[PDB]
Amino acid sequence: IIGNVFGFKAISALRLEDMRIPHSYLKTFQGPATGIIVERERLNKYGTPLLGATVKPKLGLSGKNYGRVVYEGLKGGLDFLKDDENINSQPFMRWRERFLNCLEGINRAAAATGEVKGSYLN
Amino acid sequence: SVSERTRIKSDRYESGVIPYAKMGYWDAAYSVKDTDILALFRITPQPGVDPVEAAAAVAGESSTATWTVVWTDLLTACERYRAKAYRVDPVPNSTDVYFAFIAYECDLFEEASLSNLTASIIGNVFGFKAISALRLEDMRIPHSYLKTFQGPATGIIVERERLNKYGTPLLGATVKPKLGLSGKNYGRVVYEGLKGGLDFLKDDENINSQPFMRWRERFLNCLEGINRAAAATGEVKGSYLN
Amino acid sequence: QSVSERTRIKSDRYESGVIPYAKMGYWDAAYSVKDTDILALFRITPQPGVDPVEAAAAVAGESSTATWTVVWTDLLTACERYRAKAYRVDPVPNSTDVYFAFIAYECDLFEEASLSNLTASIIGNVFGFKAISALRLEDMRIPHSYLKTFQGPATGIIVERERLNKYGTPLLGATVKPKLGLSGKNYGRVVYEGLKGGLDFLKDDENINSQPFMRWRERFLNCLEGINRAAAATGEVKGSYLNITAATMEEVYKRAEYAKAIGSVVVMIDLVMGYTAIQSIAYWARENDMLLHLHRAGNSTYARQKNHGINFRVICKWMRMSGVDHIHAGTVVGKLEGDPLMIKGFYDILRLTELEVNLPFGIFFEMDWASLRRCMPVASGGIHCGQMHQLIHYLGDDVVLQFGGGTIGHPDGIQAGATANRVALEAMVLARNEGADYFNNQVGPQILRDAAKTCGPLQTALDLWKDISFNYTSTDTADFAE
Amino acid sequence: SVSERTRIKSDRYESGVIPYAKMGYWDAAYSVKDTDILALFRITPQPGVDPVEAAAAVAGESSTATWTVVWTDLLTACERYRAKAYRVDPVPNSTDVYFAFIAYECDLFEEASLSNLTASIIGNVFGFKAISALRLEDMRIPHSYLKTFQGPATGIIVERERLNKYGTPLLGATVKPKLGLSGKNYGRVVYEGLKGGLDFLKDDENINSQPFMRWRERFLNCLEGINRAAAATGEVKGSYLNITAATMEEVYKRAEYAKAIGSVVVMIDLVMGYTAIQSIAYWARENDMLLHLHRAGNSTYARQKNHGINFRVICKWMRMSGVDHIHAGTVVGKLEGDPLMIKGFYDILRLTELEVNLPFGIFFEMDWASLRRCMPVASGGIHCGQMHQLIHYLGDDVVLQFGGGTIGHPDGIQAGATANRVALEAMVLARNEGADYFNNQVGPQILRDAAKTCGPLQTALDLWKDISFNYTSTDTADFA
Amino acid sequence: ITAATMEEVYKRAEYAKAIGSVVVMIDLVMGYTAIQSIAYWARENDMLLHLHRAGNSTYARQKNHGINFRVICKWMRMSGVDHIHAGTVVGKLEGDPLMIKGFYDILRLTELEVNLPFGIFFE
Amino acid sequence: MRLTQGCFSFLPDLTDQQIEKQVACAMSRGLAMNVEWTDDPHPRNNYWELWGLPLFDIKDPATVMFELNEARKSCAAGYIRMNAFDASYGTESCVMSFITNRPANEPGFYLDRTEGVGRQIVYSIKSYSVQANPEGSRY
Ligand SMILES: O=C(O)[C@@](O)(COP(=O)(O)O)[C@H](O)[C@H](O)COP(=O)(O)O
Ligand SMILES: O=C(O)[C@@](O)(COP(=O)(O)O)[C@H](O)[C@H](O)COP(=O)(O)O
Ligand SMILES: [Mg+2]
Ligand SMILES: [Mg+2]
Ligand SMILES: [Mg+2]
Ligand SMILES: [Mg+2]
Repeated sequence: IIGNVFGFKAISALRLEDMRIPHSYLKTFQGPATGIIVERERLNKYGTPLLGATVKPKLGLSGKNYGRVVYEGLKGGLDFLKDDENINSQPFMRWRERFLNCLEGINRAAAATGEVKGSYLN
Repeated sequence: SVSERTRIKSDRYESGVIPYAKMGYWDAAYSVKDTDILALFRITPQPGVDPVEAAAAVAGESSTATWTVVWTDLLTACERYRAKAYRVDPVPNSTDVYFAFIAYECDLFEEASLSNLTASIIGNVFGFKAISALRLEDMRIPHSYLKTFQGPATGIIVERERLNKYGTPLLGATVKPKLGLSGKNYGRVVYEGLKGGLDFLKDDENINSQPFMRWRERFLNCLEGINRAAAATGEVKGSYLN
Repeated sequence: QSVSERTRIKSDRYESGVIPYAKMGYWDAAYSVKDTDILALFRITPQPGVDPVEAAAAVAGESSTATWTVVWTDLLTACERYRAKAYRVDPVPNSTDVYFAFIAYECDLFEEASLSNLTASIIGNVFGFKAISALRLEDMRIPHSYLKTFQGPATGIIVERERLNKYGTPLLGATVKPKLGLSGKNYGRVVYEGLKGGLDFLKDDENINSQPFMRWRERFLNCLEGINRAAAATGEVKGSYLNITAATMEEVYKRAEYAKAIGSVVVMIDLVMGYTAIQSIAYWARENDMLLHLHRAGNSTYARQKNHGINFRVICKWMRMSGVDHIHAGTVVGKLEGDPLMIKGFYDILRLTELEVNLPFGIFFEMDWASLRRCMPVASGGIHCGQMHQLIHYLGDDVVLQFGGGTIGHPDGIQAGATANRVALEAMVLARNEGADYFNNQVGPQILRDAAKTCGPLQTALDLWKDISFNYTSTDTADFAE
Repeated sequence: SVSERTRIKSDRYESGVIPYAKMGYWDAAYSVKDTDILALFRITPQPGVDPVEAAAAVAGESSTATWTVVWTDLLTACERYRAKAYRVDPVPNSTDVYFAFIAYECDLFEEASLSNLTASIIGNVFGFKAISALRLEDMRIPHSYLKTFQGPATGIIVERERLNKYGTPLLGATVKPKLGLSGKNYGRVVYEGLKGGLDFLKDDENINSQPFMRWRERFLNCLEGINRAAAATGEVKGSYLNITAATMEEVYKRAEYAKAIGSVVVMIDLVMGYTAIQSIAYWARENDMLLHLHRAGNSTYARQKNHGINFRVICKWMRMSGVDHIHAGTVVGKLEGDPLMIKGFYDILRLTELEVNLPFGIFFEMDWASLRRCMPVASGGIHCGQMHQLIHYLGDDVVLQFGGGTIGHPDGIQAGATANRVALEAMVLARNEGADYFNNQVGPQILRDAAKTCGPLQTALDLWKDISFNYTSTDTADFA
Repeated sequence: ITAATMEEVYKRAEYAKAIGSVVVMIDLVMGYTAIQSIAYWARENDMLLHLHRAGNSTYARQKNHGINFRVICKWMRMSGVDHIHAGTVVGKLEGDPLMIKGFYDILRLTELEVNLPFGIFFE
Repeated sequence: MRLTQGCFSFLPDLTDQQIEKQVACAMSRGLAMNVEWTDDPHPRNNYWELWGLPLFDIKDPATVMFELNEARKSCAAGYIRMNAFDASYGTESCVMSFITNRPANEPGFYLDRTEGVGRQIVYSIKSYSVQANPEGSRY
């Protein structure tokens, strides 16, 4: 559908606006691993939007300070925090350091609130 | 209260919104380092937006900034990690379009990871409201970052040595029609084309595995066609198996 | 006549035969060093009658692309690019016919992330060349681009202190003694007592691996009981360097995985295991959340003498590149060799983010560390708590001070030995931070005596070892003053 | 207090510092056991240090002692585990250097582990302040400890049976230039050298995998060159594929690749270190592969008489670990090699047992416990005009390697290989006929005679006949 | 953990380790190769290894022919079992006290001296 | 027992004069001070509670001592520690942390032992104060 036609000389511009994926093709795909309904059941949260926050600054924090931000944000009331999209594994913070410290912050905030808590580990 | 007493009161880190060009992401005097990643963007600011502020916004939101000041910057070597827009020129023969040069510290990027490089450089800035259009035109990837990557598995030189072909361009052809052929007929086209002189044929980009032809059928029949053409010519032959 | 005769190469450079290395392209006084070049500084003692420039060009040639006679196959390569260039030869100060030779190597000569390949070229054969009576590798400039292919320390000083929750003073350790003979049960007892008494770590001796008197799993399990007992008794993170040194990589991995499976914070390896096993386990340590302590067993066979071998500051660079978290680096005042200018240079190489030329300390090259993590130096061997003012002065904050005999040899027991060492350390850091001129013999010892007035274990240790010193002439010494 | 009441008050175990020679590490009457590990150290004490105390310090700090008394000794069979310095002799023609013999109990050492043996014997004592220079000169590894080690994966005898080559030295050559060649051109040089007569070629020690040539390209192209030369000559041929790499995982990958494509041989560099070397020596036996050891970096500690490790000890450790070849010197080439020391190394690698032979540096009688024989390799700056010297000094079971001496031939690589092989075979034929070939009147004439019917050899002799490397040796004997 | 095949023996050994047993036992009828395999396993898996000497008396009973059990003691201590049945003197199974005392010395001592009444023929 | 986290816990409890000298040393190096509180003494309790924000822009050691003494007035019985943070490239971490306040009686910990595979023990360090009472009423 998008392979080559967008570079065709005879067309100066081309945009794919919508698609009808038929029922028979859709059934071959999994769809969402969990989905909205099971997600809310796993979190035991129903009735309001969910709440989150990206840790800032985008880059530069250590794993230990990452877990601190996650702990503070969850304890203060957020359902989730998250790694920034460009936080993967870097000289200032390798990823296992972030993951273990965030799990301490998550479980601390869960024990401090009685809620399921999490953070999107990138 | 203690939180009121310990509020940050400096111009740069008191809470609130300030322009990206005043947050450290604009430096006309910045001295580019040989280890920096450099990016050239074609920026079309929204009407009324300052072109330098637009450039600093791209630099900030592709490195360490967000839309309001955060004290957690102070837990990091924050000046090292901020990207710097360092040159904004008008595009020739254009109204209100600019070339913006931005330098990124080497340590921002995971070694050998294209996903991480792009997560920063193209991740969010193309959706920024204050910019009506944005194009990444070029990048200077420094020698030190390049050495973390493999580069081509084979490369031009070793490829020609594996094929024993030197002195002319190589020759190929995509099998047609794009879709619908059986594996047996795919091998026939490949046999005919290679025997007739082509170095390669190839699967079309949308030929993967489908009701009209499952992929193992295509692969085995093409290997018969390839080896037949090689024995008929005395050449190395192949076909790009998708 | 024949085609071979007609096609013989006839040029000055590539006609068959022997010509000097300095005429083969390996000497260039005008060479402009590239920021991607690997640079090496050799101390060269030519044989009598060997020209110093020819000796330097011979080292450059035989560590890059040359052999002893001209070969036409050079012409199948971009040969000028791959030749190393000796580009500077200086006389060594106050010496007869010894020279410092600077040699530049193209980045592309070296396999990425491979210490074995780097050392195959730099030290592989040139130390055995007849024409040079002595050769020592003194320093190297590893460029930023090559450093980025290496991991650097699995953990590093910063994350190490965060894992231990310990900031403000040097870390404290002790080798279990006797070196050999103890059972796994009794090993665990010593570890328990030393940690409970105040030490952050103990460690297996370098030659404690697995032996008839104690097989390694018995040691590992008993030490984990001692470690967790001491942690519950103190409220601190505790550990002991479990030695995973073994004959084969398979056995090393078995011992490392076992240490991980039982929850050890740290393992140790010996340098005699060699560079390929060391790099393997450094990657493993990062992947498995394990601190990696390097004992430098065997280093002094090539690092002791000024005229020949490899200066330890180069080992420091190679091991920080390979990615160990600790390395033993000297005490100045203990039982093993350590001129303080040399030692201070080693510690800077292990700990700083960048190096400036500092000739008295043996730093011959400016060098950026490319944000590879910092490696923790370990000061060990014949030191005691009466020397604490000297240790803090020479070695600084980020170091492990290890007291083996200095803990276990305490007359009132192992807990008392550990407590003496920790009180001495904390009292000295406290007084340093208050502004004391603590390195002065009229001040430092008094700080310790003041703390001993309310710490019996420290008083006893000071009484016992007060007059112990190891004042001997150094072999590995500086060539420049300040 | 109970701590004060239970302080130890004996002479030996009261807290404090006493000399090592009073701690049990000196016994001039010690009766050496046939299971003991023995070490001979050349010790240069600091001024004012007693020579016996220095030897006791080495024995103590390489076995069980530290610098102050520890009561925990009493939790062990402490007298059994202490090493004993038992003999200290002045070094001939020296007033302040000593030979010190030290005995170590068998039980101190992990079975089959070179890392553990070296952790004790060389671990710390070379940095001891009280000794200004220290050199490990020889060791007596007892029969019982040797049997825990594999010894050479293949060994000299099975190697010749795999190659079907008996009666002369084997022949080899390092590809040159050291660095820069492509995989395709590497295979060309290997093909030409093997076709012209060499048994082997080899990767240079620093040829691993690099931008100018990645290792799989080299391996596949060399196997085409090898099999081409084998089919052109009717001989088994090979080339030492260098599997040296950064990690054990990558080393194994390169080793498995060489096996998968049918190489007879791989090579490793000593800089990889003892644990990787032992791992790959076991692998080589399990995978029917000849294992060549290049001794990269050896001379950083093996060059100087006053300090380090004599290479003859490395020979013992590497034959124990189980490499099939090791570089061991030429005498007459470009690298250091006093003839008495070299002949000593070669005996250590090749004989079934050793007798004391002080002029050759053999200080201990030692049985090799039927560990297989390790093939010495003579390489570096040698040329076929030296063949009579090489045969005389180095004997029959050796690989003579001519890198520059092959590839530097003006008429091409094949001609260079042919010159070396004709020189070798002509010299051995004449030796077996009874010629006094080492004599300068005889050896060089044997070569000139063969060259009258071998153009390549004549050309090689014309080019290199006068090349020599004559310099004062650093690693020299103490006994005449 | 005695079983028909080595695969089944290892399955039972691994199960015993997985549930925290301090000890497993094996029968001598499993034979020398299985015994050596499980002796290495026991060291590697922190398990005490008890050897029952089933079948031993088929060749160890009579003075004129077979293998004296004292030789079995040496071979099994070499192989590496932690326990071996070695007799009682006063129980229901054969055991002359001089022979039994010899077996116990072979299993337990660091060295042996010639002691002919105990059946110890070799130092 | 005495909790010996912190870098000066083998010395007597520091006086305010001693604490101020350590603060002055850190601030003369350009470090940022902060104060934190907990009543969970577990060695793996990484995140003690923040007393406000770190004092990044403060220059007077007396101002740090003021906040320390406000923390002492307001916090429940438990532990207070003083930290110095170095944001410099190559560190970006705490470089000094010591206890300024500790409970009059700390019962400490016991070692909980679970039977693992083989001879392995699965260990858990348990705090007497924490298992008995919720945060804010443990001491
Ligand atoms: O075996 C030894 O002697 C030690 O355990 C010290 O014991 P003590 O603490 O009882 O002296 C260390 O391995 C050496 O310090 C290593 O030297 P370096 O650190 O110079 O490599
Ligand atoms: O790189 C070298 O110089 C060689 O390839 C020799 O080349 P040529 O044959 O061209 O001299 C060998 O590695 C050295 O002989 C090693 O020395 P040793 O055998 O003493 O370890
Ligand atoms: Mg984001
Ligand atoms: Mg197509
Ligand atoms: Mg030690
Ligand atoms: Mg070589």
